Amino acid sequence: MIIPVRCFTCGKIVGNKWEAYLGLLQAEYTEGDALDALGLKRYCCRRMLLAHVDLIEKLLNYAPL
Amino acid sequence: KTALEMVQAAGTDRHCVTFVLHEEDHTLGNSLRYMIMKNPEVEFCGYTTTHPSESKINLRIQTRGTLPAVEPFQRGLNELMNVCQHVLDKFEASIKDYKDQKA
Amino acid sequence: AASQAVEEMRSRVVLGEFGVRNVHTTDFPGNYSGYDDAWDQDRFEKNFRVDVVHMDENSLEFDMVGIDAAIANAFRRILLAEVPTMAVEKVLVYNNTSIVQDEILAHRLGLIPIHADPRLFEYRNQGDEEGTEIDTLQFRLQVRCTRNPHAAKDSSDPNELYVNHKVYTRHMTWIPLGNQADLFPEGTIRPVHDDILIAQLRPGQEIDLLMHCVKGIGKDHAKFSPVATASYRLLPDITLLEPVEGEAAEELSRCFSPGVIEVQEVQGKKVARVANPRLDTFSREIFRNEKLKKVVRLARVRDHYIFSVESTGVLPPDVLVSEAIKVLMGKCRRFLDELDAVQ
Amino acid sequence: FVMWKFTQSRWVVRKEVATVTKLCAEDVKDFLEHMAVVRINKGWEFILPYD
Amino acid sequence: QPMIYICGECHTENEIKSRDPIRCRECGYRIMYKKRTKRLVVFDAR
Ligand SMILES: [Zn+2]
Ligand SMILES: [Zn+2]
Repeated sequence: MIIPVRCFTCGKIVGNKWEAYLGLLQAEYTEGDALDALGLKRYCCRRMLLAHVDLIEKLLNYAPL
Repeated sequence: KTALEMVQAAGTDRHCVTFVLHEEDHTLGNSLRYMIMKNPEVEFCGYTTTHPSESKINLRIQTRGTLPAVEPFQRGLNELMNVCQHVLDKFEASIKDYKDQKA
Repeated sequence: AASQAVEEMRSRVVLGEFGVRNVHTTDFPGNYSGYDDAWDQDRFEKNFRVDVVHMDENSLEFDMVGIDAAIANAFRRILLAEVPTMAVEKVLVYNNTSIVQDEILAHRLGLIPIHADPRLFEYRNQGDEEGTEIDTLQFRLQVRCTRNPHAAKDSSDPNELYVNHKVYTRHMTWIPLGNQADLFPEGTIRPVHDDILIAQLRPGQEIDLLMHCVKGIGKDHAKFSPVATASYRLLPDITLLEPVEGEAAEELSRCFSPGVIEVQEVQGKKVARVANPRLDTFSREIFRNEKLKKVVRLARVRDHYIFSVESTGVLPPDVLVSEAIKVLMGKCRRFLDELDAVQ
Repeated sequence: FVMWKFTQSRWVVRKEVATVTKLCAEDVKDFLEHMAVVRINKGWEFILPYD
Repeated sequence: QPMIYICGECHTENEIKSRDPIRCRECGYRIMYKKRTKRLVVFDAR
């Protein structure tokens, strides 16, 4: 649904690096170089950010509003 | 009510003692095991966990001669405390000189 | 000879092709004949040393020489779990119209770190849900999303159409209790990162809540863990059994880390040597080359531990290590006092 | 606007189009995929060469 | 006592009393949700 704040394995703060990651996707950066620039050395945070699906906007499209 | 002693049998033999320590885990158990294993008067030192649900550990100490096995316990505790104080002082001094040389 | 093998077993940990050997700590009295491994405080204070190699905000790296694996693991576990911090525990909700569930919202708020100094607070007693000035903190979060009165005709992006549609943790306002406003200057009590995305809203929805934070340790729950990654590794020391030169030496530079093996032209020919064994991660890729297996000997120093501590930003990591050592000292003192009370 | 940017220059930046047109990322992506391909370190290039 | 409800598409606060045909003004939708309560609820971050 939404990006988790904490990483499951280590616990590094990753929720604050989601939208900026999307910015790196709006820019010309690929996946690997963007994850490297975000400061994710260990592969657990890379999996957390890469394998995450942004389903919050799809649900808000069905929100009452 | 945290640390309780238990003799090896009803005979109340001071050679083999079991210390049950509450609200502890592998950290202090292993640290005290390492700090007291170097005591030459200890034949057998060993810590174990009764069950992962409850937070308690059981250490067992068996000495060589007629040691009450409580004196090595206090010896290991004091040695671990001294080691911790020394490493704390060394780390503080190291951090201080690093901050000084960085600026 | 036999003495060299004994020294290698008691000082080095060798990594083989199929398994690691000499992994158990054995320097104890009675295990070795020609060695008096009895405890000596003077020798320990002489041989032990701490050297910090890197220290920035929320990151520390330091090598300890002379300590054992038991005390190193104890320090690591105390840092991971037994260091108390401040984190959100109670969530009082007033008309949460968000799509995000209330329990999920409370769970996300609990994982948000707090920059408050834990040493200035105390543990809340059993019960006492009302909380006191000493052992709690209050954070008010009130965000009402609404349509932007001035926007483009299309406004496809949600940023232009709506305002406050993404509830960042910067909207959290610390509400002082009693005399906490005078003790803590403005700006000290606040979220650590200030950019954590809590939830996303739509016009009409509102998120109103209060968060009660109390002191707690990481053993009870992972949200109190101050360190993100606090670990230690044995310092590698790669040694060459025979001098390797020629193009195969370049293979060494490609087998190990790029920054550990360096090739030099002493007489016009390339010869490889160990430059900085610290940068090596022991990928064990030298075992693939058949010829170069019997020319190197990968090993780890037993009494040299490089600690890497990356924290979540609650407090600098040096203070974290100091508080971990203080917690271990407090456990030792509590057990000594209990033993003295027994006798 | 995208076709005009392509007529003016062969390379088109996605972020610039998203900022100017004020559109979402998916609409700009669909507009670009119909007539452009992603070239690393260069942005979006027209799929067919200059005829 | 004013009992308030929310429509499924207009999302407007409509006040209807007992034994009324479930409907909503300026539309014809017949799905009527209840507003969230005003009582304080305590949650645990565990
Ligand atoms: Zn991670
Ligand atoms: Zn309606």
